[PDB]
Amino acid sequence: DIQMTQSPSPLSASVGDTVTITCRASQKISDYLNWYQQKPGRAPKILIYAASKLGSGVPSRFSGSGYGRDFTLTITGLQPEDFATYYCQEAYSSTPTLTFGQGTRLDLKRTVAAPSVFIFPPSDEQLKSGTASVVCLLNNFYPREAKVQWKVDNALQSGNSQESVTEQDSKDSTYSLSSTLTLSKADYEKHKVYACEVTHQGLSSPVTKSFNRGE
Amino acid sequence: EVQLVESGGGLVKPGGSLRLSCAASGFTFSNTWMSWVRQAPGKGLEWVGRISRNKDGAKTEYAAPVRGRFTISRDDSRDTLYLQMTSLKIEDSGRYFCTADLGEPVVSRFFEWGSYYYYMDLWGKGTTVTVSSASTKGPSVFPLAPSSKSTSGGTAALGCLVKDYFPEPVTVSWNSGALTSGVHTFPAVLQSSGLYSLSSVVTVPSSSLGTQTYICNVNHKPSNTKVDKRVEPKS
Amino acid sequence: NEQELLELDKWASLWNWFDITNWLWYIRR
Repeated sequence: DIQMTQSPSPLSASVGDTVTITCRASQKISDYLNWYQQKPGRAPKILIYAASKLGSGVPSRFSGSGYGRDFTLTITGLQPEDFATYYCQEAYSSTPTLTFGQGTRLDLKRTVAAPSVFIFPPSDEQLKSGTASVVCLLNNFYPREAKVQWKVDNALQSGNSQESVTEQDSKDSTYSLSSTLTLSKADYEKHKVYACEVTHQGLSSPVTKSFNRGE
Repeated sequence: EVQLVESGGGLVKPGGSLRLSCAASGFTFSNTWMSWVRQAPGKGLEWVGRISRNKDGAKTEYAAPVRGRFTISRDDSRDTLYLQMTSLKIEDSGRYFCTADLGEPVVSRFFEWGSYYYYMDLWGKGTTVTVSSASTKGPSVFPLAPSSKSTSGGTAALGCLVKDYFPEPVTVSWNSGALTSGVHTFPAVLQSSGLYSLSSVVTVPSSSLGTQTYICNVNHKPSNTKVDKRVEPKS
Repeated sequence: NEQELLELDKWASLWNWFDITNWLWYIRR
């Protein structure tokens, strides 16, 4: 089968800037490629088909090119309305697979801002219920890229935590992340130190915020 | 004008069946190829299957993950496209779009005459499907108490954890709506148990703790439950 | 649209992109 790769998820750009989106392909597909967009909460729309052909009603700022295996989508004059996600699609297989690209969101450019790290232990109310939730808060930062690792007694946890991110704020265009570590009361009450190691750009060194269960 | 309207989406248990339908207008449905495309929450687009005109025999071609379980049909008598989903899995949940497709014949190169360029030209608003064994359950709100490990200089952070509820829609405010600056309500997260969970946090100055009273108002209309939780500083 | 197309003529029919490809394929074969 044919896979489709795409540029990093949030690429940053300001109004009136030229941006490009690569769409590497696993197999040679000549020029059987399409490009779509969907605004934050609307139905997707067609932009470019056959790698270069422009769809009816599409502004002329959009331009696609490429053949075989490497493809590009260019938006010369960036306008605010077209701040959305763009997907490239394969259309080469004789037996149709029509695999879509992973997608590429357009991030509003802003001065780099480091996150404010916070951590909240589980409430005694929840502990009585038999479950424990530890949450770690990143607030007001940029860019979106940010990693959060949970450590319990110097032991990295994976698979038992979930993350939730907000969209850019209309006023300052920063993100905010919420990482929740779930754990049983019994398994939570046997370990002491709980750390939230955060790695992000704009941080000279990654910050580690933790707390002792005894304190 | 020219539009596509999907319908029939809703809640269905795993292993069950569900039927979507899309009505078309503004173009000649019978002379048009149709396809379904779904989008799971937070994920990208994924082609489901397509159908051809009756003049071509109504040949249907599907995507592997749904092949054998889903069936596409059309009824030119009422310009309607159907998607009959059976033996549903949790992974089939998402927003199902209907599409009128177009082909562009290959022309430039002779030895590819017959092939074409297929693409999705017209889309509908879509309809959400949700496959879950969960039953309607109200949330359990828990504090996110402010402390020394939740203060940055002269700014403290606190919130409420709305955990284990179903279905999705739940709203959160603060002090009956009085507080709205520096507040962040994160999107709901689906947990391994089939129940949802989100967190609502707010930043305030550390000099207002013990004086200002903070109460988060949680409203989960599906279960018809309202909660007012007062979060207090914890050491 | 289908109702208004065949409203009068029995022998009226519709063509689309797919037919074109079948012809260029029929020619190439």
